[PDB]
Amino acid sequence: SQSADERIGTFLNQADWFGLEKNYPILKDSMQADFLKLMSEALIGYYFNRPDEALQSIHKLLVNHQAEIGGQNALNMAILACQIDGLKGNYATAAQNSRSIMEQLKQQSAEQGMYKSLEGICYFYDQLKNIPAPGITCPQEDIIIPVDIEKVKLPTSIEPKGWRGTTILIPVTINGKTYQFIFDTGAGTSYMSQRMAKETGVRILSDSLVINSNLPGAMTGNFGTLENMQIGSITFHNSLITIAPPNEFDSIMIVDAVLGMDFIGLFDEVRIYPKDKKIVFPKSSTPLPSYGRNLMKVDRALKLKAQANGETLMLHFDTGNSTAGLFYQYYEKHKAEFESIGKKEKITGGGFNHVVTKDILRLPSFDMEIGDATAHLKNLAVDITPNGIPAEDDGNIGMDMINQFDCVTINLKDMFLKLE
Repeated sequence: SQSADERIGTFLNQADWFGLEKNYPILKDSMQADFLKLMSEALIGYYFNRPDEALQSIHKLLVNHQAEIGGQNALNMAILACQIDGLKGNYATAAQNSRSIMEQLKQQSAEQGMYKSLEGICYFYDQLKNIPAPGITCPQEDIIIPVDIEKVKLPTSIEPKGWRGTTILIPVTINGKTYQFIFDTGAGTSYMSQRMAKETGVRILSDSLVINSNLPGAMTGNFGTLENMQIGSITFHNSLITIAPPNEFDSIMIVDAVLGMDFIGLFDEVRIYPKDKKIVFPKSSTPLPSYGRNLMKVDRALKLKAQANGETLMLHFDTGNSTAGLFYQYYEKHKAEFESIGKKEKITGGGFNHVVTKDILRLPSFDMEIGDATAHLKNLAVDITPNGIPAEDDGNIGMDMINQFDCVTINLKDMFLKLE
């Protein structure tokens, strides 16, 4: 039998963010440790898309409780609020406070240690401090966008049938011309080819950023902005755009324009109707289902909490992934079984400036429960070897799941995925 402060402290130690988010509301009124309540609200708001709540809690925590949370925790929370400020588009606030932290670090002679990564964060938002945050205007109504769902053509030297999976192409109009953009929840920010940015007259903002995995907009080194983008009756203002130069991945496929999370994150809810080939941005949101919140946001990545044979697995929710795959860490947990039913296969893929060819495993069929629904993934790729990414998720769920439903409800206000 444990106190409310002990139980909440366990959720933090275990890094059980779904557990923390679900239990904090009822346990809150039984806690005595104000610093621990504040740290809970900050970590919840970070992971479940409540940035202003997190910011207000971090600030109150650093006003009142620095001495009892300890030097490193105070520093960790101050840095968290910087990246929260940055992901919100408070560019000036992020660039100012992180510079201020760098300066305090230098003076305690602790900056060349394990916070030298804070230096690129200061450089990143210092390039943006005079740029408006992303924003939309749109009428108060259900906004219905016709889309295409097309096979992803690949050269037959890498995919003999000439395609691999699908992608959602959403019409975007810029300066009177209408383009097709990929609708990519996996894109931390919107993204353009060098030729797309020149044609659309993108305002280039930097040429020399440190390429950062968790910084949305530092994927290639060059980013820029666009004042005005038209998606139906929606107008998208001051997009932050990653600008990619010609690279080796072009020999796999040319990616000209991608509509990413700087746009998508501005909505309470997005509904994808694959069979009807439409995206709806509704006036009112869907109610939070039975099964609760099953989405989580780590920086810019949406992560789906799913089940497979009664065991939890965490999936990067990435519509820019044309099929679906499971990562090494999950394979390793089920090695013998997957070695049993699995078929070894060579796949060629990659991303910006890397074309990889490796051995994988294809599972004939893999059933996973997503809330009240079951996704049936056929011919599911499985990494049998760690794939040069620090293991975090159990897999990356993409269009192979989306296309087998009539309505995919992505709700960001309350952080859930619903499939009907």
